[PDB]
Amino acid sequence: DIQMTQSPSSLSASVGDRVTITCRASQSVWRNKNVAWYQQKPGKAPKRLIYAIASLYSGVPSRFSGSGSGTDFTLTISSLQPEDFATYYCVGHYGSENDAYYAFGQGTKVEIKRTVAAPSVFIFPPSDEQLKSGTASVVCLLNNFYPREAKVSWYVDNALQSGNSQESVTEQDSKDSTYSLSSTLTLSKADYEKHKVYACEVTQGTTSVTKSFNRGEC
Amino acid sequence: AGHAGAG
Amino acid sequence: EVQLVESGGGLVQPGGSLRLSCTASGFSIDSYGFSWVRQAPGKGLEHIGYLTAGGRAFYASWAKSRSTITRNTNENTVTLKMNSLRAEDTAVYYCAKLGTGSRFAIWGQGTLVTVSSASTKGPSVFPLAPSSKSTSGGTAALGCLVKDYFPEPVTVSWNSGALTSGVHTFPAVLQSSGLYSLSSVVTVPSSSLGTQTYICNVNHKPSNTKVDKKVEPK
Repeated sequence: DIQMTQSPSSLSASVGDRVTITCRASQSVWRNKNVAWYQQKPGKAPKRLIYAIASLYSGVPSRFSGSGSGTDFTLTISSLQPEDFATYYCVGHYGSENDAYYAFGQGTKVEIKRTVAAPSVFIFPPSDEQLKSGTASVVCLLNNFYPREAKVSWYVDNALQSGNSQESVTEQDSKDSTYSLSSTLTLSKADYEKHKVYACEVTQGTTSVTKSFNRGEC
Repeated sequence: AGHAGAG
Repeated sequence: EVQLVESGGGLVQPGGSLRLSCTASGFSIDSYGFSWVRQAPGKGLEHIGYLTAGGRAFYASWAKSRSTITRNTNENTVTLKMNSLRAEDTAVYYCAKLGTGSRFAIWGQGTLVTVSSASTKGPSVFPLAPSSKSTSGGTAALGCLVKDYFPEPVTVSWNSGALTSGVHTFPAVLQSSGLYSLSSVVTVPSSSLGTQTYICNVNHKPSNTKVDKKVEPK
């Protein structure tokens, strides 16, 4: 059972940092040469950076280099760029004249560190269209902020809510390294119309910002 | 061979 | 110029089968060996099998009893069939020449196969309208809430692709109803709200449903 293990499994670094990822295989790859390094953005097909341990394909930025031998491989990024956030995979080819396998490392997630950036906060009442469905969704958007950790609290008629909201976060911007986040509070139409003031409070470090609206106003 | 399994 | 275009994907009932094909352009499918690979949600890459240029298919041990990888030289295609699918087989499937040791590497775009007993359900699309009493000076945020669909994925574009700057389409969240929901937002110049039309284009290919929603102020 061929195993490829990468070290570390995840890391954070700032633009300009030198970054190293190690991969070790439980047995030597085909011809002691067949290993590639791949870069995957979430959901998208992986893009190959390095092949045959150390060969850089045309068009791949020169800050990527590969090295190693037979069973131990290294990807080096000489100077990290914001677009380099991704999961990096080592891929090996194995076997004999009559048996063939490929194996993948478990992946190393690379996140970009940067200075703190306060979110731009927007709040969206439910649409009349949706209300005609019997359900109401109130949306709070936090735009272009850093770091990822941000407390988002919902208030209905000044009552702090719990259990009735869900969050979702984008991946880092490939130029800005910032995140965006949505928090969605779900109520029934009847519950929604039983209250007047809806607010979302966003807390980051020493700042709290609350955006509110009164139901029925515009 | 460039890959395994070529026989 | 060269491309590997993947076709198939969508919802399959447990115990059912999947058939995915990839069409080569710019090269001959029988000149090279091709792998099929998959990625379960939030997990790493997994090799399914490798069809050598010589026409021998080597399957991963876990996949051999249920899988076949074949090629059609006239149509210039490579195909994966898998039967007796289980929920655990839910994943994005890719065709790829991995290029661990050679210059040529190429991947299909990947397609999601969801294995579930549930029925497909097309999304409802609701506007996240920019505050006509706009509250962020020279910038306004607007969007679309895409709610209550199954299975993944939906794709969202704005103005048929003409609008990409400032767009954040959030990852889908699974709701307690077992249905998915997400939001797509964009920030625009507030001055443009009276000048420019904004339409979100939602595609839910698993249900063969398409929605175009004009997002108006107020």
